[PDB]
Amino acid sequence: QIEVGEHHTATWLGMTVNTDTVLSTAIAGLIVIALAFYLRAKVTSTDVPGGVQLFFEAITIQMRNQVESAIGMRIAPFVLPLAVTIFVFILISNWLAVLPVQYTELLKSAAADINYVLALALFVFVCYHTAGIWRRGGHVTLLAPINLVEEVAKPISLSLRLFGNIFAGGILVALIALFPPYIMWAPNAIWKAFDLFVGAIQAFIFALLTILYFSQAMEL
Amino acid sequence: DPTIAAGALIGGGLIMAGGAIGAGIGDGVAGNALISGVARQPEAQGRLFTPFFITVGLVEAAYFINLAFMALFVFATPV
Amino acid sequence: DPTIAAGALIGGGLIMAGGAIGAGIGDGVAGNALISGVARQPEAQGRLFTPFFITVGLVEAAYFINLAFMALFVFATPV
Amino acid sequence: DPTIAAGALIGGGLIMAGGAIGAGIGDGVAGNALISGVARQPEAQGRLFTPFFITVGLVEAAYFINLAFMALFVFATPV
Amino acid sequence: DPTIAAGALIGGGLIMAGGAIGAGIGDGVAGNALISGVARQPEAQGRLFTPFFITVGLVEAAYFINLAFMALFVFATPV
Amino acid sequence: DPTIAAGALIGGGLIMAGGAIGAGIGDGVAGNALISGVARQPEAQGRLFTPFFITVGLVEAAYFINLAFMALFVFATPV
Amino acid sequence: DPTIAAGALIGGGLIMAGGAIGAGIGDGVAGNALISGVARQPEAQGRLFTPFFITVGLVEAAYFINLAFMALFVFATPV
Amino acid sequence: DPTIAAGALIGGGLIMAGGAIGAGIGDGVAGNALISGVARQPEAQGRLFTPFFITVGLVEAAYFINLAFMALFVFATPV
Amino acid sequence: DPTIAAGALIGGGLIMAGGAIGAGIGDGVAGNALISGVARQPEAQGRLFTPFFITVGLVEAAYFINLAFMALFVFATPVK
Amino acid sequence: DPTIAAGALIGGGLIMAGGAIGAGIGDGVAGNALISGVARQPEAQGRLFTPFFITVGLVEAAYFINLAFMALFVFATPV
Repeated sequence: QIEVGEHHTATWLGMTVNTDTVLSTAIAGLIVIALAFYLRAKVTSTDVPGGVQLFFEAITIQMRNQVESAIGMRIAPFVLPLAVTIFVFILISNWLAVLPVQYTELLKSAAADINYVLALALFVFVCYHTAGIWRRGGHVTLLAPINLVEEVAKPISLSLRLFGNIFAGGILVALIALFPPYIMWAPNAIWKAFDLFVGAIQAFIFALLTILYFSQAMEL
Repeated sequence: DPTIAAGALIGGGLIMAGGAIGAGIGDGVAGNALISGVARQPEAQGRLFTPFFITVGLVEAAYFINLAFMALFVFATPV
Repeated sequence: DPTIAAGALIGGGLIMAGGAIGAGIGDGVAGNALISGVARQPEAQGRLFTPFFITVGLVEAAYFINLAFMALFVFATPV
Repeated sequence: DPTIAAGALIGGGLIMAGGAIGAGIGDGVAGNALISGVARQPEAQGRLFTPFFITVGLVEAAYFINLAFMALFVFATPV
Repeated sequence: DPTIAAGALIGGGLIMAGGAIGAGIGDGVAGNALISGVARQPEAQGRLFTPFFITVGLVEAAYFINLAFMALFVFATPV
Repeated sequence: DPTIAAGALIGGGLIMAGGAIGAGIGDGVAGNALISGVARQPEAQGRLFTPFFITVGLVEAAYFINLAFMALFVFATPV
Repeated sequence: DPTIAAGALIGGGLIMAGGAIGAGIGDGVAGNALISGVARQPEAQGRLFTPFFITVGLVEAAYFINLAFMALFVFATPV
Repeated sequence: DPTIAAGALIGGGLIMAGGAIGAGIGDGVAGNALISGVARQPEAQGRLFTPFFITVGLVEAAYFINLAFMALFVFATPV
Repeated sequence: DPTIAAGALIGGGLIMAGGAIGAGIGDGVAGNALISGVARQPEAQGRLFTPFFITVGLVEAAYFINLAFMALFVFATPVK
Repeated sequence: DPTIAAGALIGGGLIMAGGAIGAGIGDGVAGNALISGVARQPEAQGRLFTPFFITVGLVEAAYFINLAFMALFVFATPV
């Protein structure tokens, strides 16, 4: 009937890799850099901005003011480009899957497999982790092992929230196909609409929690 | 084998029962603060949707993390 | 087989039990702030439906995702 | 076959258990805001029934959908 | 048939378990607003009993519908 | 007989488990308003025992109806 | 006989589980009002112990009635 | 005896599950008032510990009585 | 083995059911205070994230300690 | 033996299920008062950690006692 966690695969250096899904993260990676090309194309400084320029600007001033409170913008200006690139790359990696290719599909959100996701979890972790020791070389020791639980739990949380959330949509778009076709278009449209919203809000949460964990790493 | 298959469906049913309890109440309690803030002052929502979607993103994880483990139990049973 | 069918009915029954608990309390807790907000100020009733139907949409999403997985355990049993 | 019928009765029982929990608490929590609004200002009763019955409609829908699926499990057992 | 009889008693047990949780907490939460409303202004007692017995009516409907289905499971067992 | 005798004890146990959760939380939530009214203005005490025992009467009625059905499910097992 | 004795222990375990949930939350929710009253004004402390130990008496009665019935489902198994 | 030992462990599990739910929420709800009192009036700390420990004593009593009955079920199984 | 394996899947399922209930309600109750606070004082946000993430860290810890034992039950079943 | 082992796993599962419900809601309800105290006045932020960690200490004592008894059931089973 339905089988979760099924992808094409291959090996490139003795280690195994997926042959499927990787294309989906590549289309996303091409789309984010292609959009930027357009930004430089029609970027304005004393005139009216293009649709791509006002879009990213709106993201850039959002992420900038969020980081402002997290940590002195000067203390760590490197968090800002990381936050906007995380946001837009997760945003399109979720939205790209609004293109149904069932025939089994061809366009599946990279967030579907934990790999695309443990990355945004461990890359972000190694990022603020070093920022913490760069910066400084809790309230009650009686509870201090819970901090070690909490710092191990942060990358797990980031990972499993993004994975389980988009993976739920990855199941539900297969589940609805068992429903007769003359009716299934209605719950399919309703789910796709909700998955656009949740796909955006998931990118917003991942970017914000990234900034907030950089703040907790670099305070004092 | 059918005893393990029943244990997987009951175990996965528990995981998704507690997930929807946790998130459904958690979102009601988080949105109760949004609706009360926007009753106190309308412009609040403007700077409310950041604290609200941070809260919803922390609450909804309880349910989503559970939906990932329910799918493992039910479709790809570990034993 | 019977075992797997009994496990599917108990597992599906848990999923809809936890769904209605999350939903009925989540909507009651969200709607308490709508009733108190409209009582606080009636002219805000038109604006307050936005924070409310965002909250109810999030609460009902846990309900209808649970409804789908109950229907999958019942009608399309994964073992 | 009676192992399925037992699973249908334990299952259906779960569905209605989670229904009454979601409904009774959801209506008590919504009605607490109605009683508090009217108590503060007597003339508000006429306006507060709209936010209240909108809330109760959403809370009761999660009850009656559970009752409908319990009736399907118990009278017309789906497996 | 004893397998169905155990399933009926456990299912009927769940139906009345959830029933009393919904009823007792729903009426405690509704009655909290009545007690605090009469603490805020005494002459309100009469006015409050309409919002209150509407709320108690809805909370106890979810209880007595559960009692009716528990009785059907136990005294008139579907299978 | 032993399968039905076991199901009667598990069932009856559920009815009383839900009974005490409904009662204990319902009474605590009702009494929280009584204690708070006597903390706000103590001349209200003599009136507040009326809304309090109206509330406690409704919360306890659910518990004593559950206690009656627990006994029937066990000492007088209907199936 | 051991099927009945296991059913008796599961039941008795349910009865004290629902008991302690209703007791601990009922006492916490009652005591929250006592602590808030003595925070608001210290001179209330002498009068508030009547509303408090009335509330706690009602909450604990549901716990000890459950404990009496657990002892029955543990030492004097009725069926 | 096995079936009895399994019933004793499931029953003992229920007893300590309900125990820790009542304890953790009762203590959290009581401590919310202590923290709020010290937020409002730092001079109140010395007086608020009497209302808090009384409350926490009642919350913990239901948990430790449950712990004693869990030990009785599991080490000294009555049947 | 199947009765122990089913006991591990039901036992692990209970651990994660209680985990997500504690997490989702604990974070909803904690975030209700964050959303209220800033609503009252719009600048306090930067100061409120410390009390908020202290609280969320404790609530997440109770969930992730539970998630760990579900794995210890399901992949490494001790009494199996 | 396998029947006792399955009972030990379901028993240990219940103990940690009630542990995390009690702990997660207890800590959220305690931390809601800490966040509300820092929302009211910052000059309180240093003093509130004593009431807060008294509350979290009591709440987490119930969690870690349940973790200890789960570990006793699962690694050192009393039968």
